[PDB]
Amino acid sequence: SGFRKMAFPSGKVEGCMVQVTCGTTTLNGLWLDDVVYCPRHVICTSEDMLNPNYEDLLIRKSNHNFLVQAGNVQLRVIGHSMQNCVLKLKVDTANPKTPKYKFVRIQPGQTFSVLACYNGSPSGVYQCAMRPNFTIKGSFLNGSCGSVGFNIDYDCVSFCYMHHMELPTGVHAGTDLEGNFYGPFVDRQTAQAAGTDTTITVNVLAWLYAAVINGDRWFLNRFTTTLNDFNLVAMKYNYEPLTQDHVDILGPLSAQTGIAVLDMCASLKELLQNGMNGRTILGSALLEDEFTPFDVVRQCSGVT
Amino acid sequence: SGFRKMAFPSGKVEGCMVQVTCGTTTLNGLWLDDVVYCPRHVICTSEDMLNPNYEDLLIRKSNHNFLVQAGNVQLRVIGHSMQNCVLKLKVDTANPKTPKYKFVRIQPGQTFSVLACYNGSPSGVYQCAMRPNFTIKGSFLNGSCGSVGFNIDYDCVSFCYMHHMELPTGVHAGTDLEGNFYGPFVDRQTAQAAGTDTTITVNVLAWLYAAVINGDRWFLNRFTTTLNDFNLVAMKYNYEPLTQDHVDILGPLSAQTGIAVLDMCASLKELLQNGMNGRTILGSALLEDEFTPFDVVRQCSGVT
Ligand SMILES: Cc1ccncc1NC(=O)C[C@H]1C[C@@H]2C[C@@H]2C1
Ligand SMILES: Cc1ccncc1NC(=O)C[C@H]1C[C@@H]2C[C@@H]2C1
Repeated sequence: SGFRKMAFPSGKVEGCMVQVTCGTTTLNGLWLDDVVYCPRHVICTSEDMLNPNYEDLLIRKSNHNFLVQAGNVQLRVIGHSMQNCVLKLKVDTANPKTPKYKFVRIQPGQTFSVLACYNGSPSGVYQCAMRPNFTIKGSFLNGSCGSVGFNIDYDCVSFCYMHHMELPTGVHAGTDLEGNFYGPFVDRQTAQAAGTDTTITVNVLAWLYAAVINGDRWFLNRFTTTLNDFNLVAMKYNYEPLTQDHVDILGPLSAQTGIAVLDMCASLKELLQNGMNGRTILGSALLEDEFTPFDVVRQCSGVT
Repeated sequence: SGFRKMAFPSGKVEGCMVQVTCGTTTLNGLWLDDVVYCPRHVICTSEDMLNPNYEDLLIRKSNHNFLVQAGNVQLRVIGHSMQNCVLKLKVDTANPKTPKYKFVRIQPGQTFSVLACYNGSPSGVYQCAMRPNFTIKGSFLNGSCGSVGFNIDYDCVSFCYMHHMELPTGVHAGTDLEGNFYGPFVDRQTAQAAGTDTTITVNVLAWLYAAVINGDRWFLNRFTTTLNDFNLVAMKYNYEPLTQDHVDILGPLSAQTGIAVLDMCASLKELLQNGMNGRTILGSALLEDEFTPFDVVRQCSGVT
């Protein structure tokens, strides 16, 4: 009973957080095996950040300029390389707390947990979604760079995000663990505007299924619709187009509740056209889009 | 930038979760030092649960009837006692992962993180608040009993909640770590109705301060009010009465933003009387009450 914005247990990721200092800049690093991963902008000063040439800036840096601290102990840096927008610092010791892990580049609409850190130390954990404009609506202050986004499948941590930037609008930008930014963002102190933040339609539908499962049924109507009819409405309300792929992954939720996917789309259509009328769904007065169909199944079944 | 419903890092609590089985019932236990804490209803069968006499039921249980498993290894039970509604199972081994900890009984309106578990294993972490009717709006399925609520002050874990029940309305009831239930609930399969779930006024004000800090200012008005005037409005909208104590703890937020507490109360008053008019505050279309003034300060400053 009850449905909550739930994050993965953060322990496996806490054991990987370290503090990386280069010159006067301190941010977070992710220590897995004998490698520490961090944003390459750790090598920048405030003047460098305007238009930095990272290859040129990295020439003046040696292994001994990167100070890596795990807890209160210093790690010895025996190598350093730049991969896209991340620096990989080879240390002489494998992290004894290295969990089983993968590096995955997620698609927009996918959710993940963020372990927000400062000075290599965790401050908190929350659940995020890669927005369709490739930004994330996080909670990050100066010093949080290098904090990571992840998912967990039983014992394997899939790292998907590393925090790098705060856009002038207060939304966040970052890379996968190979250093490639999500979206068109560049690691530079230049105004970069975000594109349209559309609603993740499949996630809203998954959350309407979670609501039916947990007792909130007022929004269920006597109507049905078609993919094409629904999508005309979704385009009007800046909702992502729904595909047969999205319908397919909603199948187990559709089967559990006995509510066909297209019927739920018609409920969503009326919710878009008429609003909530001062009512709530799962304690929210708006349509929640940061639960994937997989998150709903996991939470509603108790996967550990 | 950005404000999120953030939970504490869960690692220190994950290292304490174990599985407790008694007869055919399996739930979660909290292993701290050489003691495992769990709900006493682990000794009940489905027939016992209607009107259980726990003292009588515990007479038929010996140390060897309580199966405690931490990971894949079995803990030896050398003692067992009942304290209010929790069982304390003395084991022969201190938990090597025991963090620094305290047991605290929280007041309504206070927030905490829940590490939801099944079979001694973590499934996820979310942020909760002890409602003014002493229930929590969690996300718990059968097998989640024994999951705990906690806060963290640097390295010390303050355990405040242990999950015991799901009321017939889908809201949750439980105890502090001394086994005393929050509210009037009893650990029995009897319909127990909850009282009025009032809104935590001080928390809503703290969240309006978080919104001003993060850029959402549309709700700021040209008005002020008094404690007595505000409270007449708060009573009408089932909001908890605001006291000078609540005003005092909002002081650092009032000082940071330069917005007097009574001015913010007048903004809240107009929000209650006029609604949001289809607008949002920190991505919410309703007034969020599960951030304490302390949570806002912590998040907005980056406390780790
Ligand atoms: C100030 C802050 C708050 C939260 N998250 C991140 C930041 N930092 C930045 O955005 C700095 C950017 C500019 C320079 C190339 C690097 C990234
Ligand atoms: C079924 C479920 C789901 C989520 N959280 C808890 C539960 N379990 C119960 O409520 C059983 C109660 C009755 C018996 C005396 C014990 C507590």
